[PDB]
Amino acid sequence: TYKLYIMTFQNAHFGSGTLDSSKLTFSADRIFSALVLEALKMGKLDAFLAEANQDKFTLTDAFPFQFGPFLPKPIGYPQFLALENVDDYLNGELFENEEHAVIDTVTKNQPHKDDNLYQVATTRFSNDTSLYVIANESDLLNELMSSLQYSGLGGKRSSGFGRFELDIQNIPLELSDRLTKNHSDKVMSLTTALPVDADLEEAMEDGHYLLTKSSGFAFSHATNENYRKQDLYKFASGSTFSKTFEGQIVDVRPLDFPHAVLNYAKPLFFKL
Amino acid sequence: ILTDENYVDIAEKAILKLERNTRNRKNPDAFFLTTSKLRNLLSLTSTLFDESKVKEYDALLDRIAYLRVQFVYQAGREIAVKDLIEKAQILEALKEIKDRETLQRFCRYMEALVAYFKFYG
Amino acid sequence: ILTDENYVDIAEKAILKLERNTRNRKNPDAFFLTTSKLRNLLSLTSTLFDESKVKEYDALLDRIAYLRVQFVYQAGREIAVKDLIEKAQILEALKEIKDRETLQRFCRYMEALVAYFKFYG
Amino acid sequence: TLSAGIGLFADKTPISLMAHQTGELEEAAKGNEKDSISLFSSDYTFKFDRFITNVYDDKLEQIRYFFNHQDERGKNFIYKLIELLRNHDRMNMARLAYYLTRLEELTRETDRDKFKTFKNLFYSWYTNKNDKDRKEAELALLLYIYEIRK
Amino acid sequence: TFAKIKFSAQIRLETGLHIGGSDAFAAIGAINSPVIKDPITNLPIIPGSSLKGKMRTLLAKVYNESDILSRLFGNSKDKRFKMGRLIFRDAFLSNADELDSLGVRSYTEVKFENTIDRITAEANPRQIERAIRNSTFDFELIYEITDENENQVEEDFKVIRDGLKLLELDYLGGSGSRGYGKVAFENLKATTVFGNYDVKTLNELLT
Amino acid sequence: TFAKIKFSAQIRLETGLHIGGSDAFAAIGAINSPVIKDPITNLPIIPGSSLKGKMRTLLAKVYNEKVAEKPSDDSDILSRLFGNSKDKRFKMGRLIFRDAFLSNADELDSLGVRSYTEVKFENTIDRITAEANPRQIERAIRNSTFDFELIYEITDENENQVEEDFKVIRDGLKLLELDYLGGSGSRGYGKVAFENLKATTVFGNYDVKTLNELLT
Amino acid sequence: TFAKIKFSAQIRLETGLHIGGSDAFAAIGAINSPVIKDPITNLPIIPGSSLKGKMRTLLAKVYNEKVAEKPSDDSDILSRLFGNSKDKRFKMGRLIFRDAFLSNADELDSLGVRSYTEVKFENTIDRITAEANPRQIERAIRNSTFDFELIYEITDENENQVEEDFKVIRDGLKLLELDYLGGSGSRGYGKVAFENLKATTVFGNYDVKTLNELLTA
Repeated sequence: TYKLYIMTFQNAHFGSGTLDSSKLTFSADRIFSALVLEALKMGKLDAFLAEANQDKFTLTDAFPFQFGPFLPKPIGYPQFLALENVDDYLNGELFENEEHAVIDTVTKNQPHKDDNLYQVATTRFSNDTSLYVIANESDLLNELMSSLQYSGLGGKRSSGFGRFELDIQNIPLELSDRLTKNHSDKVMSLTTALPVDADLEEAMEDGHYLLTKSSGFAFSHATNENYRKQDLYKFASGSTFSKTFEGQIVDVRPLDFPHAVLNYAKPLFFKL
Repeated sequence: ILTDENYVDIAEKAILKLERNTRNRKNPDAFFLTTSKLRNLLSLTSTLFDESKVKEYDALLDRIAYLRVQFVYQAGREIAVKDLIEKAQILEALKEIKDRETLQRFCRYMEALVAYFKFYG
Repeated sequence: ILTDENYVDIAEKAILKLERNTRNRKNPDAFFLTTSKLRNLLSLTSTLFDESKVKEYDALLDRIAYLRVQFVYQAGREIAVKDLIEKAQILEALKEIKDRETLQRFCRYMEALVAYFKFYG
Repeated sequence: TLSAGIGLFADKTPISLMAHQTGELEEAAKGNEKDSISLFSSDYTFKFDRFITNVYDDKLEQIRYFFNHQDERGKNFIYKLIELLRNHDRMNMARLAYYLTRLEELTRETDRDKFKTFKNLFYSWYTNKNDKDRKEAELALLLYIYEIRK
Repeated sequence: TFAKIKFSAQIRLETGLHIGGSDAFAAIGAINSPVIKDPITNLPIIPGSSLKGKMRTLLAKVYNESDILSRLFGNSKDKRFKMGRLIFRDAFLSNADELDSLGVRSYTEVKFENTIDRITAEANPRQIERAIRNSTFDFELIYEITDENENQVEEDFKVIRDGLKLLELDYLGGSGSRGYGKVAFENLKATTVFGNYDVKTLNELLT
Repeated sequence: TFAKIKFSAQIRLETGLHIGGSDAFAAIGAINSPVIKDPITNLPIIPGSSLKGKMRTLLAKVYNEKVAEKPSDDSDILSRLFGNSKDKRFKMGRLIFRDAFLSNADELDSLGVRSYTEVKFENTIDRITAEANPRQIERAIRNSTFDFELIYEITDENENQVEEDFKVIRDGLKLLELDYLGGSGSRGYGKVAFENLKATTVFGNYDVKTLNELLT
Repeated sequence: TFAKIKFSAQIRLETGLHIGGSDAFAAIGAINSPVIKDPITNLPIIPGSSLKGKMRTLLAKVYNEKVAEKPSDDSDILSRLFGNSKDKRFKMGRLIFRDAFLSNADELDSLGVRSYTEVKFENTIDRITAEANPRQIERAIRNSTFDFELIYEITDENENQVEEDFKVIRDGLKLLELDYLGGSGSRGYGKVAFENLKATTVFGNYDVKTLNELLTA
């Protein structure tokens, strides 16, 4: 709400459902699960969840940062837009997407083995592009993300991916004025949110979203076996709505599991 | 003068503007310049083009210096090598070489003169 | 003193600063110095340049000590050389040797004199 | 009219890797005015007009007519022609002039005139100022070396 | 407590690195087998997976029959040891300006190779691209102190340095049984970042 | 157990080395066969690939029970020391050749030597017609020395094969001294001499003083 | 089996030879046909390339039934000793010609020698107008002698051809003595003797007793 972070990667894998395909942003439950796995170690996640369950805790997925903050294309009412261009895009002439990251793909190996060729895609950022989560300024979050500097984000992360440099900044105005979370007019979820149920019936009627399917494993220390998550369909970073809704933190534990698998989907919005 | 631009296009233009046997109409239009007199100068610039790729430029100063001597001496013997080094501004391009990237430009310029000498007759 | 960056220009300036036929203006500007006598001067150094290449300076110092005397004796006989060993600083720059690469540079200076003498005349 | 991308691949390289490095070539083929048959690499993207009429039936047919009625110049000559076509500064025009003229006097003098017409063809379309004939000659000699490989 | 202590080296090339490539096209007179590069920089890269697996196969010959490889490089099974506390990073060719000040045209070279048949004695040439000699790359390696680590911290440092004395004896790269590797770790130090730890005795140990 | 020992020696030469690099289309009067040279120092290398290939093909004549079509068909004595692509036991086989990098530029400059590579001028004479066709080929000069080093790894039970591997490796160095390493070969260009053959163990615990005597 | 045996000899020059040489940066008066020399001791060399090259073409008048017109048209006795490129079996063939190096440079100081080469003036005279055309060409001096190694491979493909090839080797060495080994040759400049023809095995086990009786005989 109050303080945009800055992640400067220069090497990152961000998943997309495979290893052969990566994506240049990372869909806010990834950064929230990174913080949960960073507060599970240095054991602190009870404080981070008593903070996180509050309505003070907002969090927001990454958008590019090339000399200024970007926002998604709002889906409907005629790919990213700088904040200077969003009002001109709601008139809409041409805002063709420049290069933020080049998505390379490299074949790798496990030498002297039998089915050993895997292929890792990689967003290689173009020497100025950063990714900027927007979250509420809090010291616990700063101790968490200043060590996610050195643990990394997203992909392989122990083979040298997703490792950044955090450069916490104030939010520039005309982007702080339009983060609302309780509005009643033409609004845009710049997170990937999942509404509460009756609130979701309120959400579907004139919401212009994508769906995008957050899924596809639980990272644990208590199974010695990899169990699939509960395959959560969500909304997109575009996803215009009317009458701003209220999201969840959807427990997607693979049933009969020792702990919770949280999958942050509650929205910070953008007025338009 | 010759830059990293037209220095080869100079050399071709020097060869067509070089005197011929208007006489001797048994395979005519041939130069007075014999190609051995010109390969004996390409031999010098070829050893310098090879050593410039390896050694420094301060370690080629005496060697480069001797180049002018030979292009003078070969010009004082035959009149054909004399108008070779006059039509192709070789004594002037020799005074201009001060860096290894300019030494190699002169050393490739002489190869262009030999290449177009064989290409025409 | 002659250095590796100036000796050819010193040699050109020495061959130009050299007397000519004042009378006998049928084909004028001919020197009072002949090609045979200057090649006689270069013959003294041609059989030291090869041994400057091959073997050590401490067997050639004796032959340079007699090279001083050879230039003295050639200067004394004809007055044509006598006004070339002074114009070109030959006896001055012969005492300046002290190693291999100045012996070689002096022999190249003599060749530069012969080269500019063929080039002018 | 249509725009193709042809990729050459070795034995048993996987079709997931093979159908993607060819989508790159046919989006580079859509990366000019209307259409192109982007051959083997990300360059070599010839328009279809300055292809079949101009490479596949003009230049490669003259290359094939030279090196099949002739005995002494082999794959070493074609390799050096491809190298001079791939580097190509103005100094390589001088080196190519010297090279072709120097090999012209190294044929059997019954094979000198066939070589001389081929020399004039290659030197004409190496220095042709259109800039297209060099690229077309390079791909045409690529094709002729890919035919005659044992 | 919690810490993340990073290691640091300029990793110098004593012969030429060949690493990698996805086999684009042969291009009849051009480089067969080009070296891996950076898409933005077009400079050679030592990727972090290539360092990580190489020094965990070097430690699978010393520290094998294991728990100590498993907790330093993860294990897909074995619920404790997933992302085992070592966070590699790609290496990024620091001294590019020095390579243009020593004087060189490209940062990679083409080595010409061949293969002579045992029967025919017919050659078969290759043009392998190498990342040229005396280049330094930036190597950093995050080791991650937690409480379960604080049981067993120091014997994970007699492995890491032991895992860096072996890349200096094996080759780190492609066809390095015949030259082509020979990497070195000049200016090898350690420091602590996010947390708080004492790396005085560690930095005396890294000699 | 595990160990890495290092064979260091000094490749002196006589009838100096042509070992070719780029046969790219050279200049008009210049060297036709340039020797392989380092990118920074512009000095010769005797690379590891040439040493390894020569020493296979010379030990393939000696230690093969049967003549091989290819390195895949080599004997296990050589397949374990030089690797084999096809045998599962012998992928990554026990020896690391390293490039050799001209130890004595300063000693050669102390001698009267201008360039570390010479260009020897050479020709072919046609048999009818007796035309001559010349050649300028580069040649790393005569008494240069080069830092040769091998690394031999000692794994699980390779320990019974250690001694009779080094009898092989020594023997391979005795065959390079009778053969030539590199280009043009049967016309001079070859003679090498391995000097100060010292085996030092680098990693692990092996007793090389019972072994360093074998290489004198 | 595998063996390598080594023909040693000592090349003695007579009217010593001129294997033509390098330098373009020479002079205006001095040696303009330089000889090939060691880059480090500056002593003259007989390179093994010229030895093999004269030896093939002097053995090829004798051992070719059909005329050559090229190497790789030689008659499978010279293809196996000197290599073809175009026989599958005769590419690396069986003979290594090392470069000969000047051996008796200390002996040629007990004789009054200033320098191990000589410079010789040679003068094309024109036959009309009688004008002269001098040159100074270098050559190694007369009693110079040279180490000569020549290495021979004996595999199983040398089944019974070792004696037949050593006939050819000692035929080529006595045929170089009737000819000149590089240089002017028709003007002197050539005459080479081979002394101390001695063959020893350097690798493998082979009998050199019966080999040194078509060498020295």
